[PDB]
Amino acid sequence: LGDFMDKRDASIKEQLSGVKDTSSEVKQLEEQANAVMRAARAEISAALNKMKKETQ
Amino acid sequence: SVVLGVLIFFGKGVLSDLLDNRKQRILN
Repeated sequence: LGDFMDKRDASIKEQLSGVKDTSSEVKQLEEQANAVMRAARAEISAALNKMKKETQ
Repeated sequence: SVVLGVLIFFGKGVLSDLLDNRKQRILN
């Protein structure tokens, strides 16, 4: 029963581990979300501007 | 005697209450 309890404790550990691992995936994913958005915004401003620059 | 009656009552209260908090932690 203590080994059953040992399974239970490792289970709660792994459950909160799954919480935080989903969180790590989400942290990189939202880091990626902001990267594509802001990097896209920067390259787009830069691109239409350089278009404007050389064509001007 | 019934010292142990009232005592087993409140003491298993504290004991199983603490273990109730332990399994409650396993849940929460």
